Amino acid sequence: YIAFILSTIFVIGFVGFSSKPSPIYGGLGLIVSGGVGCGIVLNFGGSFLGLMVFLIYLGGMLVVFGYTTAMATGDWVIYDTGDSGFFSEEAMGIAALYSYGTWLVIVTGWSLLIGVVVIMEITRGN
Amino acid sequence: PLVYMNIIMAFAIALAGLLMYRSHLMSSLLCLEGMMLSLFIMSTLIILNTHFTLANMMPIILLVFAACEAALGLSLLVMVSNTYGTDYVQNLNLLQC
Amino acid sequence: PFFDVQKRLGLDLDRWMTIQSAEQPHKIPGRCHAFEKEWIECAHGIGGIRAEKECKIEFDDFVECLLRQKTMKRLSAIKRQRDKLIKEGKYTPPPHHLGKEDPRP
Amino acid sequence: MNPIIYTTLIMTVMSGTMLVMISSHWLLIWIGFEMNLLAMIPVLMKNFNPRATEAATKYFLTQATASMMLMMAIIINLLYSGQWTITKMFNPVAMTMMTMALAMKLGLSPFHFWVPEVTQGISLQAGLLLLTWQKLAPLSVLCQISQSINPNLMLTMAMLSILIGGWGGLNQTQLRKIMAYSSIAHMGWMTAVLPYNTTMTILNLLIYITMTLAMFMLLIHSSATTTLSLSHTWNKMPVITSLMMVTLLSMGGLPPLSGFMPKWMIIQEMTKNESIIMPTLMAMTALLNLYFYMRLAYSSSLTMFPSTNNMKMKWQFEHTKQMKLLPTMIVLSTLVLPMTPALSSLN
Amino acid sequence: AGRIASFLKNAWAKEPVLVASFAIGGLAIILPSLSPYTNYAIRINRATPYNYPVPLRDDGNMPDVPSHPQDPQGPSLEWLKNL
Amino acid sequence: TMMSGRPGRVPLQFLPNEARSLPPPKLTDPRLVYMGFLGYCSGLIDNAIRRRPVVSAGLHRQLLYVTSFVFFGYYLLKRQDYMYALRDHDMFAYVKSHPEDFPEKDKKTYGEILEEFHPVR
Amino acid sequence: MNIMLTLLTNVTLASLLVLIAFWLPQLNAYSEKRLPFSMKFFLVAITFLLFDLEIALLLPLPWASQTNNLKTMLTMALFLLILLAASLAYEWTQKGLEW
Amino acid sequence: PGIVELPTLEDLKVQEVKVSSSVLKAAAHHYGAQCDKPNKEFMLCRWEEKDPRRCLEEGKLVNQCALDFFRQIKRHCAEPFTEYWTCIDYSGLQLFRHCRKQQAKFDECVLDKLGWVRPDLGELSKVTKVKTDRPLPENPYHSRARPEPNPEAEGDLKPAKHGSRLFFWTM
Ligand SMILES: CCCCCCCCCCCCCCCCCC(=O)OC[C@H](COP(=O)([O-])OCC(O)COP(=O)([O-])OC[C@@H](COC(=O)CCCCCCCCCCCCCCCCC)OC(=O)CCCCCCCCCCCCCCCCC)OC(=O)CCCCCCCCCCCCCCCCC
Ligand SMILES: CCCCCCCCCCCCCCCCC[C@@H](O)O[C@H](CO[C@H](O)CCCCCCCCCCCCCCC)COP(=O)(O)OCC[N+](C)(C)C
Ligand SMILES: CCCCCCCCCCCCCCCCC[C@@H](O)O[C@H](CO[C@H](O)CCCCCCCCCCCCCCC)COP(=O)(O)OCC[N+](C)(C)C
Ligand SMILES: CCCCCCCC/C=C\CCCCCCCC(=O)O[C@H](COC(=O)CCCCCCC/C=C/CCCCCCCC)COP(=O)(O)OCCN
Repeated sequence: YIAFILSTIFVIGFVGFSSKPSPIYGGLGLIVSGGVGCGIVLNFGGSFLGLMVFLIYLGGMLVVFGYTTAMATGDWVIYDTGDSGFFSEEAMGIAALYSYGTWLVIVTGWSLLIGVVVIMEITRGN
Repeated sequence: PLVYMNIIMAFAIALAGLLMYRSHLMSSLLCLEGMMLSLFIMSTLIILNTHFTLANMMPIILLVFAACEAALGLSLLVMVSNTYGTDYVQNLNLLQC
Repeated sequence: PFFDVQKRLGLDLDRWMTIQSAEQPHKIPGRCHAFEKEWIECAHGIGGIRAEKECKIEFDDFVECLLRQKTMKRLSAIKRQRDKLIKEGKYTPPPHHLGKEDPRP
Repeated sequence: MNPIIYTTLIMTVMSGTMLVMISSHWLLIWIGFEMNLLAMIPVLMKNFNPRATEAATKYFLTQATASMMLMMAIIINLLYSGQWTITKMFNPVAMTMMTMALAMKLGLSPFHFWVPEVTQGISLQAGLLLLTWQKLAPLSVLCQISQSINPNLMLTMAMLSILIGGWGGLNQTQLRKIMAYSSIAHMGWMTAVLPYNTTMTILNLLIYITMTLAMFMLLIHSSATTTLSLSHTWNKMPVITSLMMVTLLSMGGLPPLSGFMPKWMIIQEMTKNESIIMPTLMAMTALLNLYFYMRLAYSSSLTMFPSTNNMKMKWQFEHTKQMKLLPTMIVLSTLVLPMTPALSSLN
Repeated sequence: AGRIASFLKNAWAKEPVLVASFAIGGLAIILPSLSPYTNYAIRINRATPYNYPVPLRDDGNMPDVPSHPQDPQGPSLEWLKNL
Repeated sequence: TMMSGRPGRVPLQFLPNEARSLPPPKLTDPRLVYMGFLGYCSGLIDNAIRRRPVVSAGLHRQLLYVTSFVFFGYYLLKRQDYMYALRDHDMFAYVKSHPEDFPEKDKKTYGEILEEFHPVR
Repeated sequence: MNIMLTLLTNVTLASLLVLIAFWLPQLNAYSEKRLPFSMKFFLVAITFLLFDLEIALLLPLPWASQTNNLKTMLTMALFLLILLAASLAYEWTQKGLEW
Repeated sequence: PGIVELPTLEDLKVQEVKVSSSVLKAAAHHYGAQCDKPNKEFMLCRWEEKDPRRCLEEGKLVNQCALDFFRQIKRHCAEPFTEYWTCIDYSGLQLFRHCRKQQAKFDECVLDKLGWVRPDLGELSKVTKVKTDRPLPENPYHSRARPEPNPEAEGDLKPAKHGSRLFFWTM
């Protein structure tokens, strides 16, 4: 029940940072929770998505959160049976974004450009 | 099963913590981000278990949009602080019902 | 409300990603491809009300494939009965289930 | 901001709404809501002051929480059925979560608290946009999944919205808060008929949007945000006050004006489903909205309040910018009752 | 033509990094549509067998379908070897 | 009724082809005249707000107001008539195809019906 | 489980070495005697976040090049990079990269 | 509902091919060239019936064909094959390109003994055709009867009787 143990820890870290003590410490709790969740995804078989959590989430977004704060004051049964061939299905589905998800790429890129513009306009001040 | 339940429970705990609002709007943003992380884990597990290949883009997409929202929220927080010198929630009482 | 621009123009903006059984890359099947295909073919062209009433068998099988609640319940019952029997002392596992078996390629 | 940037942001808001309206995939609907929220924040904050910033952060927090629960409902629905299409909801817990998320997006009671504060904080143009355009996407989503809504929860929230709007409007001297409470009551009227007929919902939405556009444009023309400031308009442009009085009478549901068409139709539809008590209570409660509309009409055009000396200078000047479609909005919000059977166009 | 040449000459001085960036980006945009080897890359991607080739049931009406891998019917990869 | 999911419906068609089998509304339709009256009222209100002589300020503007209202009203009337025709068509087809839900009532005569009498006293 | 053991060993050695470093010189006896909140740094952090999101979008490119739809994939990758360059240009032109 | 039918353990007895992955990889090309027919029959049956229990005989046949192939290799080309698969077994990726020399020897030997020609590039991935006497299954999905569609009313449109019939409106 390794997966279950990870899940219990995940919930404990969530309870820890959800009490909202000293937002720096809440950020540390959320960092620990994100690490445990990435471990859950990695142990499941989603290597790329777990590493995406670990890189994007932890190293960009929580890093920016901590920077802004610093400026201020049962298992194993439901699994498959066969194999995936000579590739990983998760990588194929993720790479299908450029061949199948043209609409998704268009809307996401437009949203990100609009987000840059919006951030600049909001922080302008005056 | 149990794993799914824990992930949902984490989402409910994060939502409750967001709705508590002791102080420190930064804590509200942290609760929102925890909710999104729970959603990411849950959707990834569902998509991987059922071998929905084309749905593997969906978590990434979610993450990206959520982080964009996070940036937006952070900007708002900063502006509020630049008006009051603190991110205290009780300072946002100029507008009332 | 819903303006079916895709159906009017034949665009396919997001329909490619709506179901498991719709043209996956490298022809990789979903775990419940057959159940979903059967349920969709049962319910097609009939409407939501009649589909809910008349295609309940296919949807039940699809949900069983998706979540495997009945299978896990049956396995749990068998395992619990085995544990009770071994605690009492009347059943013993064979060498196949104790790691003493002969594996095959 | 720069006019090019403002136009781009407005187009992004409309494009997010249209993406919600045209997509058949739950993820694309969520993306449309996200795009709309992202582009909406600068529009509220266009005139920079602490009140506008506070309103923007309140709106952001509310909409972000609603979008998070919407994603959770989508994921639960996918878990219990490998479906991404917007159809029957397949799960009661997921459907309750979706209904609550859309209710907070719309501002229905008990999630109504943010609407008056956000409307008071922002300017009149931002309030116009927020109270007219920002209702299309959640209502369209609710219309698409109407056959799965639990009628008890929907009717409870609708009746609560009507009561809360009626009671909260009685206490207001600020015009923007009056508009916010009126919007809450009209949202309750719109959502009380979703379980039975979505055409009635759309008709009510169209009539309400026309009336709200007319009233907001009249308030912009006579640049008033309080009752006493509006009481000075008769001494500069009495025609504006008379038009506003007729529009306010229409907004109160008085026949033979246009605002009577929705309630009438909705009542009829509800009676066709053996529902008698609820439409009766709904009309009784709309009497409160009519009362505070009448109070505004008393202070605005039916009596003459004292003026000031410096008003004389204002007599020598004319409005430089004239809003097109204002006369059309007034006529459409006052005199379309004889054309009621046109609703079969499935508006 | 003089103004554009003057602008290019003034940009090559005091701003060479941006000139190189725009040149490389434009070349990357334009060249793939003119190269003849992009079709070869598509063909190479097509000829990579990731899945098992499921045989077809013979009914005596498929002369183009080989009955053995060594049969001359079917697609060939001599062009790939010659590349 | 909810004819949104009606089979064979083009997603964004204002007037289908089968709508052309119905008589068009007359140009002297009372509803068309009311639409023109609405346009005239819009023109008068436009004159009044802009502080111009209400009756005789812009004749071209008032004419455009009336013409636009009449144009849109004509097309709206066509669509409304078509929708009501579809409703009636479906009702009659359904009644025809389900005879056991709509039985012919055995006609009775008031001379053989016993109705209670209540005196007014 | 090999990666788990490797991480455990690394963390254990780091903790042991730091603890002995912090406790070895603590056995002998000795004497034993704001506001500013720069906007520019916040802007740099936010620009990093948005550019990192666009990198997260661009990451699956090594696998995207085997699809048989090479023209569509190339078009979409160039679209993503062009919009990233446009974001940089917009931040540059509106004085968002100054100190 | 229902009982899952499973074949007896006796039905699953067959002389197993007891060689490791390196030996199989060394002889994979000749094995595909020589044993194509039973393998393609088995794979067509497997993809058509969609049931493991309906394809057991073809599996025993492919096992027998592989055994015959390996017996021929053993009786004719033992030592060059041994060197070739030792080559292949050394590598952590089992690459073909490291010691082509040994491969050549093996190829030469078989070309002298069995007249076997190694299939070229792009040949083992061809989609071939199979001539089988096994009848085509008619309901491999075990589907039930599809519910009948809706009546699909059709006819000529007539104007609505007395118009909209909404309250007091005469049109
Ligand atoms: C079943 C219903 C049947 C009838 C339908 C009724 C509605 C129809 C019309 C709807 C609206 C369209 C026209 C109104 C535009 C407003 C313009 C205006 O104010 O009038 C000025 C203007 C005269 O003034 P002016 O010297 O030009 O310039 C003065 C400035 O305009 C400004 O002058 P000022 O600033 O010096 O004076 C200020 C004054 C100015 O304030 C106003 O007068 C504003 C007007 C009220 C707002 C309009 C509401 C919008 C429509 C809703 C209608 C509700 C009907 C529902 C029933 C409820 C009844 C309330 O405001 C005040 O004194 C404040 C005190 C407020 C008193 C209480 C307010 C009650 C308002 C309710 C009125 C409802 C009926 C109005 C009838 C028409 C009124 C002109 O009036 C006119 O002469 C035009 C009226 C129509 C022209 C008819 C010509 C056609 C004849 C050709 C031949 C006959 C045709 C037959 C063909 C066959 C023959 C061969
Ligand atoms: C029709 C109305 C046109 C004008 C109105 C435009 C409305 C707003 C703009 C948004 C519309 C987007 C149009 C593109 C829709 C995507 C689908 C279409 O393009 O087909 C794709 C073809 O891809 C095209 O090459 C995409 C090119 C479009 C991107 C270039 C410009 C995009 C700008 C859009 C607006 C965003 C902001 C503006 C920036 C300047 C799919 O390729 P295909 O391989 O067959 O099918 C995939 C499935 N397979 C794998 C099974 C085969
Ligand atoms: C105050 C009264 C309301 C005024 C409304 C604004 C008036 C100006 C708008 C100009 C006309 C807009 C119509 C757009 C042109 C083509 C529309 C066509 O492509 O779409 C059709 C749809 O056409 C429109 O629905 C009809 C709009 C007509 C509105 C008139 C009804 C008003 C109620 C009666 C009051 C009298 C008003 C008369 C004076 C204007 C097909 O719809 P469909 O994609 O298949 O289904 C989606 C809608 N569902 C989900 C509800 C079924
Ligand atoms: C069409 C292809 C597009 C795709 C490729 C893009 C790749 C990445 C490049 C874009 C990144 C962002 C660029 C942002 C542009 C900002 C320009 C700017 O404002 O800079 C000016 C300075 O630069 C300028 O003058 C404006 C641009 C000058 C022209 C640049 C090149 C234009 C095109 C030249 C190449 C054309 C094609 C080459 C063909 C050659 C033959 C192969 C101000 O600089 P300061 O920091 O303020 O310092 C000034 C005080 N010391």
